[PDB]
Amino acid sequence: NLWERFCNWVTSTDNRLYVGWFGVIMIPTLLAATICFVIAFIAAPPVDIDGIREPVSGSLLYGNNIITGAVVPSSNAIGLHFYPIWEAASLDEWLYNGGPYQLIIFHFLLGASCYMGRQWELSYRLGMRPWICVAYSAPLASAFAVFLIYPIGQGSFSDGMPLGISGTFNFMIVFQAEHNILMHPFHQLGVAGVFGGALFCAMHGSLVTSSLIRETTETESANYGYKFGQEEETYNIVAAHGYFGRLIFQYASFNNSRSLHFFLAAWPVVGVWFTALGISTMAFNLNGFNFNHSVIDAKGNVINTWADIINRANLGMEVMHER
Amino acid sequence: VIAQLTMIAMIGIAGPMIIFLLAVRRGNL
Amino acid sequence: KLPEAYAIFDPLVDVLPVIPVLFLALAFVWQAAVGFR
Amino acid sequence: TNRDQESSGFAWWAGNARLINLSGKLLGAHVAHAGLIVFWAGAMTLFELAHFIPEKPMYEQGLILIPHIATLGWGVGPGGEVVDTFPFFVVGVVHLISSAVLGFGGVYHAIRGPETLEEYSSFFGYDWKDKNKMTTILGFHLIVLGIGALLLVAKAMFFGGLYDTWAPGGGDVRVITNPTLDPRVIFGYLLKSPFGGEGWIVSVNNLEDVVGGHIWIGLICIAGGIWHILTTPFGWARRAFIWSGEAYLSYSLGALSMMGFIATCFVWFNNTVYPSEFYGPTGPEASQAQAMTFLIRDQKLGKYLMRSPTGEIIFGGETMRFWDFRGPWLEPLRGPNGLDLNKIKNDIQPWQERRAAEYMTHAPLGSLNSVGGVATEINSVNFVSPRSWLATSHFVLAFFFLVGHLWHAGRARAAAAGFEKGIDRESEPVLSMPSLD
Amino acid sequence: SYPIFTVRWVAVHTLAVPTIFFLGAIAAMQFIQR
Amino acid sequence: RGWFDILDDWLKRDRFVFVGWSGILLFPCAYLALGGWLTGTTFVTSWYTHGLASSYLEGCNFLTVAVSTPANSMGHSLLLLWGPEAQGDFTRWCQLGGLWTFIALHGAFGLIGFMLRQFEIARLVGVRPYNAIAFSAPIAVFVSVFLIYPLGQSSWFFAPSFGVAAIFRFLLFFQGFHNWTLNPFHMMGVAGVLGGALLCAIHGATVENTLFQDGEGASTFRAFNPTQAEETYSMVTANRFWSQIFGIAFSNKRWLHFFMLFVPVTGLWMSAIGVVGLALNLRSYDFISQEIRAAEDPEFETFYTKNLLLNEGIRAWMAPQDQPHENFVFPEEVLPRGNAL
Amino acid sequence: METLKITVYIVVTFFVLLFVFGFLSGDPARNPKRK
Amino acid sequence: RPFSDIITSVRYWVIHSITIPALFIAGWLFVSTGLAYDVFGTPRPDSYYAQEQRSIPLVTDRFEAKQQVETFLEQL
Amino acid sequence: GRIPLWIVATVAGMGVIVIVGLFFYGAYA
Amino acid sequence: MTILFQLALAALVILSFVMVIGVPVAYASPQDWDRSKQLIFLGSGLWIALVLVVGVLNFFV
Ligand code: CLA
Ligand code: CLA
Ligand code: CLA
Ligand code: CLA
Ligand code: CLA
Ligand SMILES: CC1=C(/C=C/C(C)=C/C=C/C(C)=C/C=C/C=C(C)/C=C/C=C(C)/C=C/C2=C(C)CCCC2(C)C)C(C)(C)CCC1
Ligand SMILES: CC1=C(/C=C/C(C)=C/C=C/C(C)=C/C=C/C=C(C)/C=C/C=C(C)/C=C/C2=C(C)CCCC2(C)C)C(C)(C)CCC1
Ligand SMILES: CC1=C(/C=C/C(C)=C/C=C/C(C)=C/C=C/C=C(C)/C=C/C=C(C)/C=C/C2=C(C)CCCC2(C)C)C(C)(C)CCC1
Ligand SMILES: CC1=C(/C=C/C(C)=C/C=C/C(C)=C/C=C/C=C(C)/C=C/C=C(C)/C=C/C2=C(C)CCCC2(C)C)C(C)(C)CCC1
Ligand SMILES: [Cl-]
Ligand SMILES: [Fe+2]
Repeated sequence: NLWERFCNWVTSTDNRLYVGWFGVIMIPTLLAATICFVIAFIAAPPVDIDGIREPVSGSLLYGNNIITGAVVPSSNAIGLHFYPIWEAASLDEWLYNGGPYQLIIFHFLLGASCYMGRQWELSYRLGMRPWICVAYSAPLASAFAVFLIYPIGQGSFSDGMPLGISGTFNFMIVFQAEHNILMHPFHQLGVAGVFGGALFCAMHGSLVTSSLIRETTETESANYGYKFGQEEETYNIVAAHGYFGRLIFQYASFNNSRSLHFFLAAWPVVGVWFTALGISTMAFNLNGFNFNHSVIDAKGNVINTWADIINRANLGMEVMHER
Repeated sequence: VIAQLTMIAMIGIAGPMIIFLLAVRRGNL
Repeated sequence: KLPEAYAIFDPLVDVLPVIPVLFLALAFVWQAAVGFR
Repeated sequence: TNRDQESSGFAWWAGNARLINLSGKLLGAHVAHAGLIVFWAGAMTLFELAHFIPEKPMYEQGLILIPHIATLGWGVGPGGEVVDTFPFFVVGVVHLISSAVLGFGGVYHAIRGPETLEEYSSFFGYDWKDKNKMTTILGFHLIVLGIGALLLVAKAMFFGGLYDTWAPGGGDVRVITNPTLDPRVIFGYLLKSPFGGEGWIVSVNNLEDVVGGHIWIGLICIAGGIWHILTTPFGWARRAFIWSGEAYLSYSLGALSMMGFIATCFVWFNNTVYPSEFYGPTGPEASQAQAMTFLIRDQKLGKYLMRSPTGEIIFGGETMRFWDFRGPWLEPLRGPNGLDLNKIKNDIQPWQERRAAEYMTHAPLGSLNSVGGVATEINSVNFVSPRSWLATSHFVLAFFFLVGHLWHAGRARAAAAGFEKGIDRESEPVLSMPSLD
Repeated sequence: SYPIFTVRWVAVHTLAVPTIFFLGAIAAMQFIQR
Repeated sequence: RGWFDILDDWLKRDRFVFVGWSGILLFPCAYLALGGWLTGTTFVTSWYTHGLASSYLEGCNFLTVAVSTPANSMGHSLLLLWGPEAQGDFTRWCQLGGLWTFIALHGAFGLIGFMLRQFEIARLVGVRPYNAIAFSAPIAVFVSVFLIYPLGQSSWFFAPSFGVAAIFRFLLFFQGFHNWTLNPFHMMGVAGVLGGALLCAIHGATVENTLFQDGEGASTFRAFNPTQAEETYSMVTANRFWSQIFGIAFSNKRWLHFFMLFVPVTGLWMSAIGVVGLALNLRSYDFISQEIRAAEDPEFETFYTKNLLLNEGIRAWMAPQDQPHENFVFPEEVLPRGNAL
Repeated sequence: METLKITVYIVVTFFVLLFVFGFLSGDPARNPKRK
Repeated sequence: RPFSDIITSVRYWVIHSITIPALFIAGWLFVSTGLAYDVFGTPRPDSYYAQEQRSIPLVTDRFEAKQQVETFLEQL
Repeated sequence: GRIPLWIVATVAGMGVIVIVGLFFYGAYA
Repeated sequence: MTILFQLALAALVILSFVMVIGVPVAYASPQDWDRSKQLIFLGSGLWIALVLVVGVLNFFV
């Protein structure tokens, strides 16, 4: 019947892009968010993100370039209220109060959650092990933290991250002002995760590239030494392990390819998990370490540290981003 | 204070004391 | 504070909530005793 | 027996996965872990009690378990004042002793007890694929949970009552005589929007609705337990779910992750079942209390009011994002169109002003080394609100349990289908598919 | 059989002797009246 | 044979720690840089150069200790222990910030020694030296940030100090004074680092989830043999998965691993070029058209203008204590505030 | 505004029902191995 | 030569039960005597400032910075 | 004869924990 | 009876330490296990009795 044929098409592995049931949610929500984002980034009117009726213009047609353009977060007067198009008296009122931001972020968060589900679904249909979606849960948690969890903790979607480049930088600076994220150990774990992920990416790439088995000449690219779907390994892992064991010491080098690739997956995913949780916990104002006036001399005079310089900079940000 | 450190050292020995006694007696550890 | 008869057990009460964490550590000790077999 | 990699297939770091088809040892692990939970409850209660100053507010002293006992009305009086501290000691001691008993049982079943229960008994021996036995155990536990909910109901209705912060005068321990048994209100809470101004079940604001909802949930859990004892899963349920131990674990992990997020929002927003006398003010509560105190001062010398997106008279400034806040110290001063200026000029009580000042000082703002105030504050006050600790900890736990749900649900599906150990080289499913292009 | 004083010994001890010296110094700093 | 061949044979013997010819440069310089950092963060103050406490002996913790830069009046002096500033006095040398130049110079030559070690071990083992090529990017970052940037500026004082919170101060200084987030070279660096982390996670997860079943154990790590000839995971299945999930997928494993080399190395090199630009205050501080529009129109407000306001606040509120040699006295009225605009 | 609300509600309900009944329609059997 | 095989021997623990506490005590006495303050020039908690004036002794000359530090240290 | 390796690991871990806890105790004092 | 109750609580603590450190080492070492089983039974009964005695003596202080 019609439903069985529809189910066979939805779960078909022969489609060029897999759909699945997570995809029947993912495709309309992501398409809606994408179309609304492109239209808002090009041509949205200024948004009164505060309530002081001093709007912030974010679109290209109102005087922004690619760097300074953004989709401005919804108004502080909205707060955490659900603000669809039909809850505004007019479309111009909806645009003025930052409704496009809410539409885009809600469709995007739903679509990206279903993207994670779709990754699981295709891994199940192909007979794969299922944990690519677990690795994807770290950037997804980061997106949830900056778009949903931090507004919930602060009590307004005006505190979500703006959908732009300079808006992102504004979000970072104001967050450091109010929460001292640099001194938060979860963000330090996140920096360790991304710096280590870049390091281990460059390292694994350079060690595999270093130990490629000679299949070509100097007049051809080495990439043609590999054929798609060949049974034999294209590089010598023993040579790479011998190099890396001599580079530091023997037991700092993986001899197991599966352990090595698990470490490659695990380090940045755990780090980004912790930095997403750091944003989500500073949402409830559990802030980074506050080491103000932690060194006092015998006469009671405060001896400044580097943390006090950081505090002076944070105070400078704080007095500027208000009113 | 000395009492709190003494008590926590006593408990944190008591755990490994179970492990050591079972290793000596060749039990089902 | 504690009831006044329960006065010499304040250090013991002070170290009581730490104990479950040690259980986790104890597992590794046990796993080190058998060589992580 | 099955305590290594060669016999079991699992490494030491997955060694608890050796317990899957070993019912007696698995029961021992569960009972010992329950002993750990009860031990933490009792020991943390005794630790909090030992440093407890009953005169100071609880939220100034870093307490999270004593406020749970005080919310049940044990040891407290009018205004949240502590009139006795012995019930806290009783709760902690009984939990500690019961944890000794549970630890004894868990250690016994893990070491000395039979490794499998299917030989020793048919009532306790279970198979993971036995759907009827799984529903029977689920029914038993549902009856137990319903009895626990009715125990909360019996505490509220027949034994002293609960602490009602909405009681006039500043809150008091009240006996719930008329619970809201109307299913319209209860399932309207269930059907309310989770967004701002509505807030879903987090927005329950009176203990009558709390007790009525717990009567409903106790009866529903008992009825579902009886239903699962007396029935077997239907064809759609058998075709829909994976029936194995890891699958059941993953279902519970998803449920617990959702419950953790709900509890985070409950302790962050709700000041009814988490009264501000014990847990401190909420973020919205502290901001509105600052606005109220500043208005009172500035009038004592019109500068703090606006007109809201829908027409109500609300406080001005950034606190306008928190205009949906409702509190016992504030609702006497709110008329039909919002906050009436005449009620804040000649109708306020001293207790409301004292609450507003205390809540203005103790805003839920703090650092990880437990320093209060904003991030740009000197290390002067040592205070982070219990609401912040509970909300942050349970968000972290709820997220990690969502991750665990994804892990175990994927692994349960892959293991049921039979490719959890990898792709068969002799028959790779992609190789039999036609190429995409 | 195995020799004692090798390059590995030198590397270990150049990392380990000042480590213990500095740890003792830092503990003595922990017991300084601020 | 000769003494050179005997020494070369001894230097390249298989031991627990390979030495090599490059070890003669690497091990003393790396040891001195690490030991100088530990010594400075344990014992050495920053009181006479910065007016800061920066050691464990003064009561700082692990986050707030730093070997701070020399005072701005030192200029770009090498600050040798035997030089004309310290004149052999070790105590004065520590008080004047000589440990900073000690660590920076020994760390630079240690990084050179480590890259030479990568070349030497690659030559002996018989592999191509792509690990040294990849290590050129952290060296470019270190040279641009710790050497070229202070050499462009007035003194070593404006280089980053070797500490956690000092590095955080360096980040906030670059935001406030350089608008470093707006710089496209820093944006390419951020893209390189975050894309490298993405590639690391996604390649590890893809390999772990497309493994061939090579053993009956549920833990799949023991089913890999290092001397085996077959690949341990299905590239065809991985390609199919990412083709149907994302649209595109790697089909060449060698190109995949070269791309993993390429992305973070290129990002770090672009960020180093941007820092070289910032050494001469050649900032991407502003967009001229937006400044002209804001000057004409007082109601024109974007996130870029708000960021410029935040930078002005950072500069004015941090400059008197961050640059105490300038003797900045900013009265409270000239300090930028949000309620003053 | 209200006709838009009804249209959005109908579309959202249609896709959510597709999701729910699709995962109810024997999804564990849709795998290249067992069943 | 295996690290486990030597740290599990008795001679190692005799030698290092001698040597490790001596180094720990040497570091402890380096700090607790006050010799670290004299060696590295780190001010004591009572020697950050002068008797009454509150001025940070920043060095402002390059070639006479040693004399400026000595002049400040001569004021307390 | 030979000390078991797990005993050395446990006592080294406990010494590490005591050192770290002393550093945090001094951080609070 | 402050001295009696404090002595009872101290005996409860010592017996709890013996049972904590002795019940698993007897459960996991099954040689000559009849004597271990009767010792565990006596220890459990004495521990329950000590809990009851400590509770009533707390009520009697
Ligand atoms: C909440 C934590 C918890 C619990 C309850 C368990 C429970 C269990 N694990 Mg386990 N495990 C854990 C955490 C936990 N694990 C962690 C964190 C790891 C990772 C290191 C492991 C790794 C692991 C492996 C690798 C294996 C187990 C196995 C087992 C089972 C048999 C253990 C056994 O025979 O002990 C043997 C050990 C002893 C007898 C030593 C003594 C231990 C006792 C119980 C200490 C009790 C202390 C306590 C204070 C005493 C109170 C008594 C008093 C109340 C009277 C058992 C049910 C095994 C299994 O599956 O069996 C088939 C197995 O092979 N576990
Ligand atoms: C009620 C919850 C629950 C239960 C019963 C299980 C049960 C199981 N899990 Mg699972 N898991 C859970 C939640 C749960 N999980 C959550 C929330 C996550 C997400 C983080 C995971 C992620 C996970 C993975 C990734 C894996 C399992 C695996 C397993 C199996 C073997 C576990 C084992 O031996 O661990 C042994 C225990 C340890 C090695 C201890 C680890 C130490 C933790 C990570 C650090 C704790 C830090 C602590 C909270 C705070 C700091 C303490 C301080 C001392 C530093 C077992 C069936 C394995 C599996 O699939 O086997 C089939 C496996 O590979 N789990
Ligand atoms: C999850 C809980 C749980 C479960 C399912 C079991 C299950 C089992 N236990 Mg076990 N046990 C437990 C907890 C549990 N135990 C605890 C906590 C202890 C320590 C006191 C013990 C100590 C223990 C011993 C010493 C022995 C068993 C034995 C057995 C087996 C036979 C039981 C029987 O014939 O009793 C029939 C049923 C009864 C006698 C009814 C008991 C009613 C109890 C006492 C009152 C409960 C009140 C209330 C419902 C509980 C509220 C608790 C709440 C606060 C959490 C069976 C597999 C025996 C065994 O395996 O032999 C081979 C055996 O010798 N158990
Ligand atoms: C811990 C609690 C628990 C658990 C695990 C189960 C488990 C089960 N029950 Mg069950 N049940 C319970 C409590 C529980 N029951 C109680 C308390 C009652 C009494 C009211 C019942 C009454 C009951 C009946 C009458 C039936 C079951 C059935 C089933 C089986 C199929 C489940 C299923 O597909 O539902 C999953 C739910 C759906 C598919 C419905 C759609 C849900 C939508 C898509 C999600 C909406 C929720 C959303 C997240 C928002 C949450 C709030 C929202 C309500 C506003 C399964 C074994 C069935 C069965 O096989 O009987 C033997 C069956 O017919 N149960
Ligand atoms: C791999 C070895 C190595 C390398 C490359 C360096 C490199 C450096 N060290 Mg260094 N150092 C080392 C090992 C090393 N060190 C060791 C092992 C120690 C501990 C003993 C030190 C202790 C140390 C201190 C205490 C200081 C340095 C400093 C320096 C820097 C400046 C050195 C300088 O100006 O003299 C350059 C000298 C030469 C290059 C010698 C060249 C020899 C020629 C070619 C041979 C001919 C000379 C002739 C025979 C002599 C005639 C003299 C006659 C006319 C009087 C430089 C980066 C200074 C610094 O960092 O300043 C901040 C500083 O103060 N070092
Ligand atoms: C209530 C109370 C009590 C009880 C108690 C208990 C219950 C206990 C138990 C306890 C325990 C249960 C303990 C344990 C401990 C443990 C430990 C202390 C451990 C540690 C560990 C470590 C140190 C580790 C190490 C390692 C390894 C081995 C391997 C790898 C590497 C490392 C390093 C990680 C008593 C009777 C007193 C009295 C009354 C009160
Ligand atoms: C299976 C196993 C395991 C685990 C185990 C467990 C987890 C157990 C538990 C256990 C438990 C869970 C225990 C508990 C105990 C307790 C007790 C023994 C208690 C006691 C108490 C007392 C004696 C009290 C006292 C008092 C009073 C009365 C009042 C106030 C004061 C005081 C506190 C003094 C492991 C991982 C290791 C490994 C593998 C095997
Ligand atoms: C106490 C209380 C209350 C009440 C409450 C209630 C009455 C509750 C209930 C609740 C409920 C009544 C809930 C429910 C839930 C449900 C859920 C959560 C579901 C889930 C589902 C699922 C998970 C499914 C899945 C699926 C699909 C989607 C398709 C196919 C496949 C499968 C089967 C997987 C109130 C608020 C008034 C107040 C306060 C207190
Ligand atoms: C500058 C100088 C010098 C040099 C010296 C040296 C070379 C020294 C060394 C030093 C050293 C060589 C030191 C050491 C230190 C160390 C320490 C202080 C450590 C600590 C540790 C800790 C604290 C631990 C940690 C850990 C880890 C990392 C991981 C896990 C966790 C834990 C926490 C356990 C000379 C006279 C030649 C010349 C002139 C100048
Ligand atoms: Cl701003
Ligand atoms: Fe790879």
